[PDB]
Amino acid sequence: SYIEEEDQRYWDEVAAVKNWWKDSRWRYTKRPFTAEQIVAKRGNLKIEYPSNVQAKKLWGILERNFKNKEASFTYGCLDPTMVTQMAKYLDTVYVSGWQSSSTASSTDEPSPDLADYPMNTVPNKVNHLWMAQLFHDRKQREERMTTPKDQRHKVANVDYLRPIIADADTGHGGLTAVMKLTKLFVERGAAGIHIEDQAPGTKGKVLVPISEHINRLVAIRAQADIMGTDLLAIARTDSEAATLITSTIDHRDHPFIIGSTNPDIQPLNDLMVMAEQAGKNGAELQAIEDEWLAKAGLKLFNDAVVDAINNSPLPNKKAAIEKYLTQSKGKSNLEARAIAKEIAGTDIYFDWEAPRTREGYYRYQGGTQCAINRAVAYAPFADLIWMESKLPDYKQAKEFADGVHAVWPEQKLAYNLSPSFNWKKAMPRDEQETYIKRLGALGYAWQFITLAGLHTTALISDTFAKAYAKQGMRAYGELVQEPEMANGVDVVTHQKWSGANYVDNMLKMITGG
Amino acid sequence: SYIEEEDQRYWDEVAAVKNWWKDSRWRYTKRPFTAEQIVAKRGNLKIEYPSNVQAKKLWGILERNFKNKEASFTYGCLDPTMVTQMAKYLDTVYVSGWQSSSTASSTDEPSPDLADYPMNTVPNKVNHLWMAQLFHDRKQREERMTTPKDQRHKVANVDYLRPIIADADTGHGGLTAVMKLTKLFVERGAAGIHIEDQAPGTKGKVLVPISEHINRLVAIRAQADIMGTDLLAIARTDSEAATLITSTIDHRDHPFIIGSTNPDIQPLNDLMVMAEQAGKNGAELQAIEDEWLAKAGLKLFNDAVVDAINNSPLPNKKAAIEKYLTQSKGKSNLEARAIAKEIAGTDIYFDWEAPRTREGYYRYQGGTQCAINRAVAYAPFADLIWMESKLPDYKQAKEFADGVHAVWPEQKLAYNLSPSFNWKKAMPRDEQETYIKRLGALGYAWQFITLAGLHTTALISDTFAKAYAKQGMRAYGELVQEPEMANGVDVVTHQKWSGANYVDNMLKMITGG
Amino acid sequence: SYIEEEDQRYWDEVAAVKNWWKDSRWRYTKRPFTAEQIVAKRGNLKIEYPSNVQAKKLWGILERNFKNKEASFTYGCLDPTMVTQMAKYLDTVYVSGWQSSSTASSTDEPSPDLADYPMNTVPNKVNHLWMAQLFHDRKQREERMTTPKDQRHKVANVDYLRPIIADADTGHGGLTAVMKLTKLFVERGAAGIHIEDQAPGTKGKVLVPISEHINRLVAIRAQADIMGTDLLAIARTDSEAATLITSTIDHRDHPFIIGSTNPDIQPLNDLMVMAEQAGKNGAELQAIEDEWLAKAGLKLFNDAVVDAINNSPLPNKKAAIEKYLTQSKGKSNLEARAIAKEIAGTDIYFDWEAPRTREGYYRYQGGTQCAINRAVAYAPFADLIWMESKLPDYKQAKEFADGVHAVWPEQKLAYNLSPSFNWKKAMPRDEQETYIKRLGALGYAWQFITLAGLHTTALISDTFAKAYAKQGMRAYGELVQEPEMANGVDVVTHQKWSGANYVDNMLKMITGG
Repeated sequence: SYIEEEDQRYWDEVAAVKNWWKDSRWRYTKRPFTAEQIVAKRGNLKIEYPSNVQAKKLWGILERNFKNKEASFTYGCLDPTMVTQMAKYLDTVYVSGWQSSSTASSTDEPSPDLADYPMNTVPNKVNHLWMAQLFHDRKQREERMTTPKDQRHKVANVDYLRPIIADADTGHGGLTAVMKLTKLFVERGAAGIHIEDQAPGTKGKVLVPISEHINRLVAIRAQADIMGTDLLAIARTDSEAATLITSTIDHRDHPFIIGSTNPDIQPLNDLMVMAEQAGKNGAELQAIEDEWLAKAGLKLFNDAVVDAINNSPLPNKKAAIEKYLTQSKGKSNLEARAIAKEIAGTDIYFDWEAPRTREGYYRYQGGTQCAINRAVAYAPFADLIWMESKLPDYKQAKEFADGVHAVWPEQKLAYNLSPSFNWKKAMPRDEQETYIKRLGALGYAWQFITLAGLHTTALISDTFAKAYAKQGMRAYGELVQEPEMANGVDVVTHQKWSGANYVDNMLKMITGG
Repeated sequence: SYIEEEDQRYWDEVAAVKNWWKDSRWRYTKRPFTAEQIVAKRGNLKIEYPSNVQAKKLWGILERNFKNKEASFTYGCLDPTMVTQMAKYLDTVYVSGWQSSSTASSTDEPSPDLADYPMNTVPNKVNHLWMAQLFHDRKQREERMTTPKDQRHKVANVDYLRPIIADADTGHGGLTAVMKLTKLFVERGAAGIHIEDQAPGTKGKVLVPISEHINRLVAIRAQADIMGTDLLAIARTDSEAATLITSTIDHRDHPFIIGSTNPDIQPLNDLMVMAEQAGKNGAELQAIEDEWLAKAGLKLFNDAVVDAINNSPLPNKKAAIEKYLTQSKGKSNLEARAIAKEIAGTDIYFDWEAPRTREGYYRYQGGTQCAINRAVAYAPFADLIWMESKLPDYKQAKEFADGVHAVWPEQKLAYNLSPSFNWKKAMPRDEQETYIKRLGALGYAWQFITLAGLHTTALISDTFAKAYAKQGMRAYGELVQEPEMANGVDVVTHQKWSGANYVDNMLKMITGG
Repeated sequence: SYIEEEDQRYWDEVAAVKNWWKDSRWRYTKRPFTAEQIVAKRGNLKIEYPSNVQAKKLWGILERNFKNKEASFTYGCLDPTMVTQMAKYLDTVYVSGWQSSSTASSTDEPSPDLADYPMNTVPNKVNHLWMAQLFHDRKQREERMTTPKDQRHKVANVDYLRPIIADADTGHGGLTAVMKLTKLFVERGAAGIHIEDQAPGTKGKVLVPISEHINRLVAIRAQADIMGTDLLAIARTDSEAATLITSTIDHRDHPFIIGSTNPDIQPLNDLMVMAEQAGKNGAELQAIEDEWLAKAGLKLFNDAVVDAINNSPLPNKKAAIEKYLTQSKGKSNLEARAIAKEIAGTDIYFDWEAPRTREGYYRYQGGTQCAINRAVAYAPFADLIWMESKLPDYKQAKEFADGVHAVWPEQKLAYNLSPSFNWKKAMPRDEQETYIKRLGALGYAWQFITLAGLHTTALISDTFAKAYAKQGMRAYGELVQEPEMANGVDVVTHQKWSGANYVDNMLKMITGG
């Protein structure tokens, strides 16, 4: 009988996933799998994750911004003391892998920004702040509740539960790794996570095929789905600086890979290789590489093929170029290669493997075009898109926005505010106070200053410890105290803030009796 | 043959512990056990802990101060970014259990200052900073070494390896727990640790017998000894605020326990107890306790016994009191009780159990006298002594210093600088800049501002996030940037500081070839 | 408006705790606090813990046993491979602190049975198995679901979700520590936890006042209540072997503390103390202690007072003794002391402090009487009671059962099966096969063989590694293989069991498309 009992259950569990899938949340999400399959990877005990609740907040806050064409910003929170003041003012909290690389490795061994730290490192950072959020919410709700309704109106009401967003890196591995990383993240109170299109352990960026990454975002959703959570996926793309790619394999990456056009020169490897056999220090090598590249004349086929026309006694160029250009939109290389000849008449030479690196990587042409190119593909399996940008440039930002909005006019985008750019000496005050407001009107719903915490911190510690070493207790008072009091910092009141009355009344509660 | 082989080994290992025990380090340390026994708890594989090296630094720096009658200060470091700037200026690093209670629980569940967090919590904080110290020492030593000797003179030479001192709490348990906690601490790069005389899990302080704690310090040394490290033990004492004690048991705690002198009133328990049976909310209870205590007339025997004299038609009081006072110095209660009568003629009434608490604790009289009393006992099995002080008071500090220096003129003391006291509005600028210098001349070799990090942090985050929420990118630049640059903060240079060139050259090293 | 909004919420949250408190689960639980207070320690985000679901299973299975007067047993599971086979046959899983002390310390430093390891050690053991339970439930449910209903009837249906019970030790600290430990435990899938009446860090057992421990059980319930879970509390008691107690303080512990009756001998301390000052190695001390105790004539007042009668030319003893005996049932010592005289006529001498230990502990009289004495008190704030027993003794077990059943006829008890007793050579086969069945009829609903895993393991590894070192690959096959196959062990099929098809179909699910 269990069988008939058992199956119905499966079947009703299914009809529940799907009905869910009907949500306004999913209006833009494309699922390449079925409830039937999702529901089959599920066990007999349904666990409800509380981060889900947070995710529903984000969705909520991110969807008002777009419509209102406004943004919400934040910055990388380093610690609980921090997550604490931030809440008074900002509505999200961001967790950076750069920061955690420098202050939070589960193995406690620090490093420059590389995801050579263990997977859980960031998830763990999320738990770190999530737990304290819930904790400072109990402290406060206690305090309020043990206060005369007629007098609460005066008590604080800081919203400590501000949804968190975390750096998911590359996915820290393969398709399965990605899913584990997701679960971890959905276990420690993450409202949303983000993944890049870089190749794992390559740090001139080395990108990955479009398909592969479309595969991550999907695996990220398959999990969320099993765990039944509305997690926000966020797709970042490293094109605007990328210089390499791992495989010719993706049809859509062809217009962007650099081949060689000197059929008279050796492919690099053997040359480099030989030099390795037969001397050539380190440099020589680099030397020999620098020349070898300045000779090989590299371009993007489409360019090659165009060059070709322009040097042919062929008449009516434009008509030509166009045809080629026009006809070939979206086709494979092997293809374009065909149209080429038919058009031009000869066989343009093009070799995109003689340029490959020591590790066998391909020359790739990064850039806004590259960015929007992937972005647009990513767009269906992602909540927001982020074209990580080297410098705060409004035009680049408008193009990109604009570039993406053509295919998908309802896309939400996120932007990372330059911590390196010299904001004060590189743009007028007005241009500074509104920079975010502005991008926001382009549909940049979420923004953040990645390394803001590391800095605010570093700054203050150098200042203090310095004076301190100079004036002793005077500095504390001057630099530290008056301001604290003067500004009304929570923390000012030591113990209370720690959660003293809370514990207090607690024992009185038990001890009571 | 192994046997004869085996034994000699033991015996030579012994002669090595002892010879070590000869060190100038141990000139003031009293070992109630033998190399023979220490060396028996050791295994066949000798592990050399690198924290030992740090401890030898402290010893070194702490012993110059005393002789020079100067001090070194610090404050509670919260994180690696922090341990980083601090080093430029301060020569030690301190790790507080109050801070870690609020930002670093191995279980990630925060709390007010109680050691209800797991044992490793702080040890782990030590590893946290220790690892990064070694790391920023490699980064820097690399950089220097790959620089023309003729030009290093310009490169930085920050000493990142500044010895760490950690809050060991109570010992987080019993005698064995104490030893485990020690090992953990000696495993993660601790130069010195400190233990208090409070009872574990009682938070009006509840103290512990003098003997018990003399037992911790000893267990702390037994371990250090097995692990063969020069760890610095630091004994703190909670007398100046203590109000309870766990057992009449220690002979030396008698002069300090409060008994009752109203043979006409019930002991509290039953009364409280009954009230528990027969109604009396919560208050009543407290009420009934407040009265019961204001009636029972409590004092310290010696006082009682003195009172007694003063109300006797007995002539020649002073002669009397004195005798009693004089004769009894150091004796047990049961004893004094004897002298009493013989002297006075009656049986003074004194009951130190009718006042005991719900949990069976004894009324105890905290205070400087109490402090120096224990301190002086602790003095033989400890490196420094710390009479944790509520308020920055120079007279209290001189007495205590002075109080301890009588028995032991060569004692090193540590002092905790008040984070709560309103330094700026409570003492003249001169009185502020020298406060430490001064205590230092009393032999307060190590000083620190316990909750300095939490604050410097909190402060800065409220300030930033606030403006930020107001002026966007303008704030970063204004509050954050210019200063950073303006002041020359390490961190300013993002990546370099992360350890980028280091990793860089590393791969070039391998990849090299 | 929020205020009026805010308050109602509190008030409806309250009416929900209480209504819950109405459950058949709580029919025997006594709450010395209010929903009003519980609900005030709660935050604004309700987290539903999935262990709760497990607890509802236990309740369920434990309440059928009692009524049916049957039992369910288990033993200490060491690992996930283990939790795995156990499920095929047993219906609960137990986690021992003795085992985890020897194989699972969060700091990885092993030790004999002492809770000197960090708090989370066991909670963590629970997560360890809980996670894998859910995991082997997904693997299996997948497999079944991707199988023709007409053919599932053949597929396995092992219930991997068997409720877990964990050793909570003493509470690893004070009242707050207890609550943290509880939360941890309720976070990692614990169905029930157990706490003892020993004093933390004393390992001849050193007990704790009845009140203190009644305080733990309560704190354990206060938490469960906030976290809103039906956790099962289980009170263990160390009387039958106890030899000490920390404070005279509990009224009900009086009938059990041993005082002295030789008004002519010194209290121990000073004597021991002196000997410490003035020589007396280690032994002497022990010597001097052994004599000092054999002279001091110790008994339990009530005995003393009785002795007294029997040596009085007082006529009509029985009438006397009785009166005393009868009248005094339940009274304090100070009290009994009163009745005494009035009855007898003299002042019986009795001093229960001259016997106290070096650490100030009291002589206490362990034993079944002691056991039932506490048990009966614990009974109101606990789910099951466990009088930890040295040896499998049915009479002791019937008395105890019986002893407890008088006050509370509906009490559930747990019993720990002796791993040390020589079962095979100490009792007839019949007496062995039914031992559990039998206790079960006394109302011993849950039973377990504490160190069963450690053993089954140890056994097998010595056997294998031995032969192995002797016959190489032959042993594997002989000792290991055939049996595995011969018996049909899950694990036999390597990968499948690992969760291979599960992952497989997973990628096919994504990769699919």
